[PDB]
This record gives sequence, structure tokens and C-alpha cells, in this order.
Amino acid sequence: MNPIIYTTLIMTVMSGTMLVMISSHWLLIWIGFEMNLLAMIPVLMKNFNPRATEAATKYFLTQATASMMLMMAIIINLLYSGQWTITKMFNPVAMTMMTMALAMKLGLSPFHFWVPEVTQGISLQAGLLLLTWQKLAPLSVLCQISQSINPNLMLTMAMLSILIGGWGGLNQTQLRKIMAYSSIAHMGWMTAVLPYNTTMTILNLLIYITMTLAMFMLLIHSSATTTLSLSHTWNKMPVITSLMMVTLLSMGGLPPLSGFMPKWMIIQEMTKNESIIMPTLMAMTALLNLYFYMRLAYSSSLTMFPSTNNMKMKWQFEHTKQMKLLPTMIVLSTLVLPMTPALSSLN
Amino acid sequence: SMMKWNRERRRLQIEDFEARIALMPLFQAEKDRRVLQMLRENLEEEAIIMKDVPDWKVGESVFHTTRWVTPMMGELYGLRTNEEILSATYGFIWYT
Amino acid sequence: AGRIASFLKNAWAKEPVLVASFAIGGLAIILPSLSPYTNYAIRINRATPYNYPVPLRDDGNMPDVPSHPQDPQGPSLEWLKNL
Amino acid sequence: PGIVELPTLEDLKVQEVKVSSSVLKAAAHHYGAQCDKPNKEFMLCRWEEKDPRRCLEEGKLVNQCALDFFRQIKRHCAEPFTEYWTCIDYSGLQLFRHCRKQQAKFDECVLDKLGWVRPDLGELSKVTKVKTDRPLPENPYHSRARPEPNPEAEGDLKPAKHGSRLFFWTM
Amino acid sequence: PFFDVQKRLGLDLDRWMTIQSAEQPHKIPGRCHAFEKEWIECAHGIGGIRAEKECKIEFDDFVECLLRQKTMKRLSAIKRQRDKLIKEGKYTPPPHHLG
Amino acid sequence: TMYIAFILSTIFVIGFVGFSSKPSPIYGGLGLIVSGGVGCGIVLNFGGSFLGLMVFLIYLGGMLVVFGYTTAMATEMYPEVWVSNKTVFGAFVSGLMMEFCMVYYALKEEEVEIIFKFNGLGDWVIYDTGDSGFFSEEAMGIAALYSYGTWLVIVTGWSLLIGVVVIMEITRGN
Amino acid sequence: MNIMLTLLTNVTLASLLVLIAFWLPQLNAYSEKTSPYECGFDPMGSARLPFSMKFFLVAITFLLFDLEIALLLPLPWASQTNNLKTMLTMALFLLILLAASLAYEWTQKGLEWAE
Amino acid sequence: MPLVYMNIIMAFAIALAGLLMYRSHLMSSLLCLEGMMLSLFIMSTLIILNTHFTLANMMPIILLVFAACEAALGLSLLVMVSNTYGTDYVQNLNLLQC
Ligand SMILES: CCCCCCCCCCCCCCCCCC(=O)OC[C@H](COP(=O)(O)OCCN)OC(=O)CCCCCCCCCCCCCCCCC
Repeated sequence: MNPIIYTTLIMTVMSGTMLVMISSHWLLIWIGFEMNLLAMIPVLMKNFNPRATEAATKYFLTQATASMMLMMAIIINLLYSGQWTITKMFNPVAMTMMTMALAMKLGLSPFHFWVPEVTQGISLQAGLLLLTWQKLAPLSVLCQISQSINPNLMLTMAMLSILIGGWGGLNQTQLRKIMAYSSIAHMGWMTAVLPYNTTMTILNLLIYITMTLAMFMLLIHSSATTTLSLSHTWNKMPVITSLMMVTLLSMGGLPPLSGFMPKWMIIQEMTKNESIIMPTLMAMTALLNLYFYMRLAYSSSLTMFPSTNNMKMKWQFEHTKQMKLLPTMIVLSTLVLPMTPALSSLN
Repeated sequence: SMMKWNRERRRLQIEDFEARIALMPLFQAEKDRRVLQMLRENLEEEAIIMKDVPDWKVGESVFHTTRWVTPMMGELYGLRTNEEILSATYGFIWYT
Repeated sequence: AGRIASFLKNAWAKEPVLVASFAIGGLAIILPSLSPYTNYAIRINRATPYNYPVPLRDDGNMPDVPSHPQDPQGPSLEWLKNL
Repeated sequence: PGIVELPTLEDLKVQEVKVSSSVLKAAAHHYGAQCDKPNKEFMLCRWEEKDPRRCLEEGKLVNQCALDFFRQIKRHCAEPFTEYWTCIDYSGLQLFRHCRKQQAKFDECVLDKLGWVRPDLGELSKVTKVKTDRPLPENPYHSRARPEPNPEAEGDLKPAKHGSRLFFWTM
Repeated sequence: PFFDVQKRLGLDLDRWMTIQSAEQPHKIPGRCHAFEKEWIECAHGIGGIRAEKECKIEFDDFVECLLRQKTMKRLSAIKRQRDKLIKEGKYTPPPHHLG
Repeated sequence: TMYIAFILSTIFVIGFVGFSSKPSPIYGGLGLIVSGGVGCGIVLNFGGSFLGLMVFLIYLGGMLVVFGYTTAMATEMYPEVWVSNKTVFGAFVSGLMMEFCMVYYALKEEEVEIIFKFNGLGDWVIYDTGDSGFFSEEAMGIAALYSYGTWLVIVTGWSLLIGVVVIMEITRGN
Repeated sequence: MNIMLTLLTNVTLASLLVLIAFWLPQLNAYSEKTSPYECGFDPMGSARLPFSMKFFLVAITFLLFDLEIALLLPLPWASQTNNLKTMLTMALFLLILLAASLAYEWTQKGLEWAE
Repeated sequence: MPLVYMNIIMAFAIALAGLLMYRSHLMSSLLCLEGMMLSLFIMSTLIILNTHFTLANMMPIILLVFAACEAALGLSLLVMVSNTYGTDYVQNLNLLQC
């Protein structure tokens, strides 16, 4: 693509997301989702292989279906209230339609099937954008309409997301599919506390985006998309694999790392609401994510896999480009737990 | 030439609109009496139709507010002939 | 000087359609902002009485509202009659 | 709930102004000139009260003023008025511009026989004022009392007592 | 909005189409203008939680105005009870209701 | 003549059942344009003259037209027919009977509760009683796009330009 | 409704002309008579001949231009506003964006019927 | 609610079911998407005209133009898939299972 055209398409994706987050009118929110999808489709097809084309097609189908359901929910809400302002929904079935549409856009468990395939089918930069920036708009809408969501529907979808992200990621040797299933589990963690405290959702989203940015930038730095290709990285740049190991430990929520903060805060906020069984289930289920994170860490940094003879060529060469803000992303994703009370700034 | 003519066509429209404005109090006064008469005739009829419906109470406003509410077509023509209510609904739309 | 004149020469010699279209579009962009008549068009649109001019109750101290349509008070369309 | 109170049928009876749209349009300018008092008074009532039932007698006076206006037209040159509104009636848009000759001799009647000058362009569209005797409606919307507002915030900000108090943190 | 840029910058980006009692072209009124106005003036500045119970009457009247459900029920009852007495030869609709 | 919007809406739903049972896409498009025509008629009966003519000119003569044009290029060697599958017949028949059952229930009961509460007391009944004056309220509301809807015009025009750029990015095929 | 009667009459008379046109002639048909016409020989079916991205691209660009035209149609009533400077700014804005779409398609190959 | 609204919402439900229940062709699913948009347009138009929400008269125009932009995008995606496989069959879009 033309660098100017790619910059414009990226800016249009972000501007659709911003239109979603700054509008008080449902039509403009729908417009923002539309603009985001329109600009997003070409960045998925940037490399243009049949895998990229299929990933873009599946993404388009799911997002367009969700957008039509969202518009139908808006129209039912208007039919019963005459209201365009994004606020509590005045109709229950419109609320159900909207919740399902937003979950399908996010990729929650009953609508999760697109996330692994699309993430695998696109490049690591496209996947980084897909699993970080594309979560903002639906989650912001959900935080705005949280006072009218059905807690049972939302909590069901979140628990299923955690379970499926844990189980699906257990079987993966592809790094992009592992990232997608980790993303499903983390979206479940975000959406479980959404009925109770949207500040916890924002906190968890920020921590997850930091970890995902760090991990995807480490993968791009490594040029690895399979677990065996990553197993060669120690023999080229062991610093990258050790940083990746501490980041994976953070993703598993191991104290004293930054990834433990969202789980701990969400468990506390849930127990404040007489919710004890669900947090226990969620914390226990996250051990699956931690298991395949630990498998990746074993294959990458904690042990040394066989290398190749052609790796001696790569030793005499440096990186042409350097990932921006990667050291900051790594420090933020691992070391920020002592700063937890600053979460009140998100209030 | 089009400037001259379109400028003249704007004053003619102002004159027509002012003729309508002068006529409007008559039409408003007439429409009020017509609507009120239709509503009251419906009321007098439903006092007869609904005598035997047990818990029915005739004239009972559907709204909490006692403020005047402009009636729909159903309240006005719901007891009249199909031709009349068809006219009152679609006569303007269908007039070509 | 000669560079822009030569470019206009080449465009007029090979793409007269684009020259005419860009000149027409540029004038359509520019001319309204210089016209004394644009304000007149705004005034004509404002003087068109679509709605009923529902009156006011003179609580006293309303010396500029007419009373009657033919009283020397309220806006006048004498300007529009000669334009 | 509650009974919609309605006027009776004889509360709604009036001498109708039974002339057609072309007759009404032909006299409309002189009608606005000569019948402004009760017309504007009734329109004031209708917008002030937002109730057809509150302004019936004002509309009844509107009707009477129109009736007497037309009876004044009838006795001096019913004939030029008849020609003018016939010519207005012919055209399918009831245009004034096709009948200026007939409007001319209708207008130079009412001047000489009745004194009626025809309003100029824009005069009939003016917002005027009416000196009514009817009291100003107090609650035209029949509004309920509005809910009491949540108490405002008073006082000066003091630092959080013992800080965040989040678990083990001391600040 | 999640980020109320409009209220910080004083811009009206989409609030003008947000209700039917907002300013309209040529001052054409919404069908439920008074009902929406009364509900909005009741519910203003007391929060949605309070407004859901303490402005229930205004919102009910508004919803009835929008979708005349109870009005339609009452009209349907009058219609079908009229027929319930045409068959038996009980009720004769009067001349002004037949022509 | 008494009921016109109801026949139009029933035909609308019938066409929806027809093209959503998914025969070969040319017959699906034919059903879609029949549905669009009857829906344009529906909104014409409600006073939406400009909106219905927009349906016609841009949906049926634009978007559809383009759809049928593109189907005429990417199709099957023997472009399929409705009859070729028993699945199409089954889906269309089930949709038609679920239309008939629910319209009969609503007509003879007027208090169905399929997801939403419904009352087939008529369709003229909900119309309000008033004068719109010397203008079409719909046209005045839509012409407000340039005075009231500045933000809407900005975002829609940007999205259309982006759409051109996007289509040219995707279809290049490299 | 007059318009409905007019449409009914037009459609009915067109279909009647079909019926006379397609049933009145005397027929005698054999296999080689109704064979597809190919200038004296038989046509090849081949496999999905109507191809090439250019036919689809002109359709898509017409679709997007038609959408902007849909945005331009309310213009005759838009000139009747008191706020004429805003309306003129927005109408000219929409037309510049139409011109920009045309120019971008033009410069980036686009409208060309290439080799 | 009046029965026209019932039939319009029913049309939306039928289009949604037709889109969710796939068949071989991609164009059939895209036509179901278009039907969903058309039913949304008519529902919005009926609601807006009935309540005389005058400024909301422009909302169906915006919905139509944006949904047609999405339809153009989907058509381009279908054309790319067909150029890959000679058909628009969704069963060829399965190589991301591995
Ligand atoms: C307690 C929690 C944290 C626990 C983890 C702490 C750090 C662990 C680091 C990796 C440990 C496992 C691997 C051990 C084997 C040896 C290291 C290795 O894998 O590679 C060694 C290699 C050395 O590279 P070198 O040869 O020096 O390069 C010279 C230039 N060519 O490369 C390296 O040595 C790279 C080392 C990278 C270190 C990354 C550190 C990231 C941030 C750590 C935060 C720690 C937080 C502690 C608790 C805080 C609580 C608030």
C-alpha cells in the first residue's frame, strides 16, 4: 500500500473509534462503527494472500452482521422511547439485541470463532491492531449502557469467554491463535466486572493492551509466528526471549507482576457484590491460560531448543527498524503493581 | 432575466402565503369545532355501545395528564364509514 | 510568470475540459463570498412567511410591535419590492 | 385516567362562513386588514392555552367578524368581487397573478365605498400584539410538580483520611 | 458520550437530532413534543436512577403518545363491542356515522 | 381499498421469505427488488414521498442493479434455479406458513405477543390529525442535512471518499 | 388511487401485448432451428465468460457516486434556508469530495481500461 | 403496535435468519444483509414519519448510504474470493482452520 494511504486508513480506523467514544447519538455511534470497519478491512488485506483475504472476509461478515443487529436494537429503542441519546435502553429485547451485537463485535465466546482465524490469517501488525485497538469502541459503548445490561447474559458470555480462551489456547502451536485465545479470555475477564464497576473494565483493558502490545512487538521483533520459530530466538537475541518470558508470566497474572492487578481488583469488586463462586471459577480457569503461557516460556527462554546452521548468518546483522515504545510497554506490563491505588484516576 | 423573474416569483409567493395567513384563524376556529364535535359524537355513541361492558367507564382518558391531547385518526373516525376514514387518511397522499 | 502561463497554455491546448471545469468550480467557490446579493438572498429566505405569525399580548411597554398589520411598526418589505 | 371533558354539540354551534376557497382567497387581503382584532385575539388564545375547548367563544367571534365582513362586501360591489373570485377560481392553483385586472376593480371599490386599503407586501405577515382581557394561563401544560433535586456539594476538599485505604497501602 | 468532547468544546455535533423536542426546521412540532418536554423537565438533573421511578407518569404518557397502545386497545374494544351488538340487531349507528 | 398497507407489508414479508430462503442469487435479487418496491410503496402511503423515491432510485436502480450485474459475472456454470433444491422449497414454505399463521392470529385476536405486543386494529388508526401547511415536513427535515447536519455531512462524505480509496486498495489484487 | 390504476393499466397492456405477440404466430420448430446463434456455427459455453475486474469496478464506482448523488438530491429545498452560508459551504464541500473521489480514481489508474 | 410494524420487524427477523443460515453462495448471504438493511430503512422511516420527528427524516438517508458503502466493500471481497477460487462458495473459505 501507499504509505500515505496506509496512514490515512489507520487514521480513519482510529477516527471511527473516536466517533464511537465521543458521540451522544446512537446514529453517530453506528457511523463510527461503520467507518472503523470500512477502514479496517484493507489493513487486514495488506499482505494479500488467500489467508489474508479469507481473514478479511470472515471479519467483514461478523462485523457487518453485528452492525445490522446494533442498528435494529437502536431502531427498537427509538420505537419505544423516541430517544437517540446513548443512555439506558428503554426496551429489554432491544437491550438483548445490542448486548449480543456488541459481544459479537468484541468476539466473546458464543461469537468468538472469528477471532482465532482472523488473527492467524493476518500479519502480526494487523493482529496487534485487531486485538488492541478494536476492543475500545464496543467496550466504551458497553460501559455507557452498563446500567441496563442483563447481568445474567453478560456474565454468561464472560465466563464462557474465559473457559473457551483457556481451552482453545491449550491446543495451539501458532502464536497468533494463542494470542487470539488469550484475548478471548481477557475479554471475558473485562466483561465479567462490567455490570459492577466500569472502572475495573477500563483498568483491565489498559493492562491487557499494554501486555498485548509488548507481546506482539516482541513477536514482530522476533519475526516468529509459530512456537518452534520462537524457539530459535534464544540463539539470536536472548534478551527478547527473557523479556517475553516475564511478559508471559505477567499475562498469567502471577504476582508481583502487572498482570495480577486486574484479576485482583476484579475479584475484590465482585466479592463486594456477594459474588464469590464466579470469581473463584474465573481465577481457577485462568490457570489454563497460564499453562500454555508457561509452555511457550519453556520452549522460548527457560530451555534452549535446537538451532540451525543458517542462524550464524543472522548473527552478523541488526534490525533495520526498531519497535516504538517497546521498552516502556515491557516495563508497564511487568512492574507497575506497586502503583495500583492510582486506578482511582480512572474514576 | 432569471434573476428578475425569480425575484418576482418570490414576492408572489409571499403574497400567497400572506393570503393563507389571513385565512388561518378562520380555518383553525373551524377545525377546532369540527374535531370537538367528532370527539363528542364518538363519546355519545360509545355511551350507548359500552352500556353493557361491565367495568367500562365512558370518556375515560388513556393519559394520566389532563392536558389536551390531539386525537389520532382512530379516535376521530373509528366509528365512521370506510370511505370517510379512507379519505381522512389517504386523500391528500393519493391526490394526483 | 512564464511557468504558470506555460502550464495554462499546455492545459488549454491538451485538456480544455479540465481547465473549464476547474475555472467554473473555482468561481463557484469564490464569487458568493464577494457578492452583495448573498445577504439579499438570506433576507428573502427570512422574509418568506411559512408559519403563522402568532401574536403577543401587549403588557404595555411594547412600542415597537405594530398592533395592526398596517401600523408603522414591524419589519417592512419595501426593500424587496424594488429589488 | 380521568374523563376527557368535552363541549356539548350546541356549545359548538355557529353561523358558518360558507364560501369556497377561491372566494376566501379573493377577499383574504382585505379580510386580514379588516378582521385583525378578533382573529389575532383567537390565535393568541389558541397558542396561549393549547386547548381547542378553551377558545370556542373567541372562534365564534372570529366567525361573526368574517360574516359581517362578507356582508359588507355584498352590499356595495358584490359584482366586482364575484368576477374577481370567479377568475381566481378558474386556475388550478388559484393564483393571484392571473387576475390582476379583476383584483384592480375589486380594490378600487372598497376604497371608494368602504375605505378599505389593501395591505402591502409583508404587512399581513407581521407579528402584532393584542390587548386581551383573558388572564394568562398559569400551567398550560398541566405539569406535575418537578422532582426535588439531589443536594448540592458544599464544603472544602480535605485529603483522604489515611489515603486510598486500598488494602496495605498507606498513602 | 464516553468522552464528552462536545460539552467541553461547546460544540453541538449530534445533540440537535437527539430529541424530537429540540429546535426543528420552520418550528414544525414533534407529535409528542409536550409529552417529551414534560418528561425531560421532570427528569432533568436528578439522575437516571431517580428519574426512572419519580418520572414514571410522564414517561408513561410519553410512551402512550408515541405508540398509542392503550388508545388502540380502547378503540379496538369499542369497535369489537359495537359489532357484538350489530349482529344481535341491537345498536343502529346514527346518520352522521353512516353518511 | 380499505386495507392497502397490510397487503403491501404481507407482500414485503413474502418477498423477504423468498430471497432469504436463498435460491440462485439472481432470483434472490428479484425477490429483494420486489420487496424494495413494495416497501417504497409502504412509505409512500405514510407520506414519505422523497424517502420512497430514494429507495427506488438508489436502492433498486443503484445498489441493486449493481448486485445483479455482479451476480451475472460470478455465478455457476449452469446458474442455479429455485426448483433445483428441496431446501429452498422447504424454507420458503415454512416462512410462508409462519407468515399466514401469525397474520391470521393477529387479525382475529389483535393481541399477539410474539416478542412484542401487537394489535391489528388497523394502520390508518395511528395517523395523527393535523395540517402540515405549505411544505412537506419530510422534505424540510431532509433538507436540514445541510444546515442542521453539518457534522453528519462531514462524516458521511469522509466515509464515502474512504470507501473509494478502500475499494481501490482491496481490488488491486497484489 | 389514480397512479395505481395507471401502473395497472400499463403493466396489463404490456402483458397482453406479450400474450398476442408470443401466442398468435403459427409455429413449426425443430432442433437445429432453435440452436443458439453463432454466425453459422455452434457456440462454446466455456466457463463463466463474463469476467474482468474492470466491469465490477465501474459498477462499484457508480454505486459510490450514486450514494453521493443521493446526498445531493435534497439541494433544491436546502437553498430555502435562512442559514445560506452554512448550506452553501456544505453543498460545495460535498461536491469537492465528489471531485476528489473522481480525481483519486483517475490518478491511481482507476477509470482506465488497461491491457 | 400496528401490524405493519409487526410485518417489518418480521422481515428483519427473516433476513437475519437467512443470513445466519448459510448456503454455498456468498452473494445470497450478501443479499440477506441487504434485506436486513432495507427492513431497517423502512422501520426507521415509518417510526420517523409517524412521530413527525422532522430532523430525524435524514437518518434513513444516512443509513442507506452507509449500508451501501458496506455492500460495496462486501462485493469487492466476494470478487477477490471468486478470483481466487472461480466461485463465491463459502466452503472454500476454510483454510484458516489450520
Ligand atoms: C520476581 C519477578 C520477576 C522474575 C524475573 C526476573 C528477570 C528474569 C530474566 C530471565 C530469567 C530466566 C532465564 C535465565 C537464563 C539466563 C538469561 C537468558 O535467558 O538469556 C541470557 C541473556 C544474556 O545476554 P548477554 O549475553 O548479557 O548479552 C550481551 C550482549 N550481546 O539475556 C538476558 O540475560 C536477558 C535478561 C532479561 C531480563 C528482563 C527483565 C524484565 C523486567 C523484570 C522485572 C522484575 C520484577 C520483580 C518484582 C517487582 C515487583 C514490583
